[PDB]
Amino acid sequence: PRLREEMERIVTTHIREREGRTKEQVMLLIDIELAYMNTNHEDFIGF
Amino acid sequence: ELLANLYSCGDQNTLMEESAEQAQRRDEMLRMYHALKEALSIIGDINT
Amino acid sequence: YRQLELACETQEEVDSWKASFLRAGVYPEHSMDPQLERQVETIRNLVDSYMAIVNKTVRDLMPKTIMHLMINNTKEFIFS
Amino acid sequence: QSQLLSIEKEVEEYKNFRPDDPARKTKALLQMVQQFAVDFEKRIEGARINRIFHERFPFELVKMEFDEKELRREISYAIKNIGLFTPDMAFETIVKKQVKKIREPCLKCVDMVISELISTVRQCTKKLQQY
Amino acid sequence: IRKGWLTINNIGIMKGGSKEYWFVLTAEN
Repeated sequence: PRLREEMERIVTTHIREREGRTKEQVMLLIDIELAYMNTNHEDFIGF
Repeated sequence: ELLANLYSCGDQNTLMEESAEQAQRRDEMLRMYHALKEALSIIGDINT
Repeated sequence: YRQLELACETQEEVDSWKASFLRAGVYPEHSMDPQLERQVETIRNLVDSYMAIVNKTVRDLMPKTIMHLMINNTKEFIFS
Repeated sequence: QSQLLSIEKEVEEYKNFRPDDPARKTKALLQMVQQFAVDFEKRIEGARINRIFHERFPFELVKMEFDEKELRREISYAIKNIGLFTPDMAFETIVKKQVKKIREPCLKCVDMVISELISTVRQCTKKLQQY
Repeated sequence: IRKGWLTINNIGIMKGGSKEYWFVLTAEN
């Protein structure tokens, strides 16, 4: 005893320190994509 | 970092301790050990 | 073809093919040198087959004895 | 600043010693043993260096001997020692002699495998553990 | 009964040249 609780609390606090980073990272990752909106893709060009 | 955090926090005794099941378990292991060694000795005595 | 002639690679091969010829029905050119050569050759082929299979099985078995007593014990040694 | 981040990541461990402290000593020893164990699992996962001995064993088994007519004359002499017929004990004795001459390739292959590993594990004791 | 490679010494024009054939020995042929 007394180790499962400490192990679980340290890991859960680590994940709760990781959640701010990963939510900021995912929002930043999808937020980068809104800058230029190119037409230089490999699809067919205009006209 | 897990071992570092666990070693930083204390105490060493209260971190993992009894749990009297394992202490009673090893005590029973030793008592059965002495009794069975005695039985092997008695059987050897009877055979010789 | 002046004449119809047949070659064997060695002399025990000549003796074995001529013995097979005599068993098949060729007239000769019980007994002195046969079939000591046949008995030893049959045992010799048995030696070859048994050595092949035993070499394969010891080749299959010695990795088990170098894994169990050395590698696995070294693994549990470095573990605990 | 960006290149100083590596100095910060290095002096974060240099921040607290004041050596001869048991906590840092035991933690350091345990993490060295832990990464040494990581090397023990990543050395294979001497890989080819051992597998060449694993696939060299049939070569050593095929190499010798299978000779010669002396064996035919010698089993005839064995019959001279004991008469007809030829028992299977001569066959057994000869196949014993033929695995007798393969006895030493197995032991020398064990010698080669332990020589293959005797340097691999200590190879990461001279460069990791400098203490 | 017994098959094996064995060489003919003298070979005609229609057959070919010096060659080791695969003989098939049977109790009849």
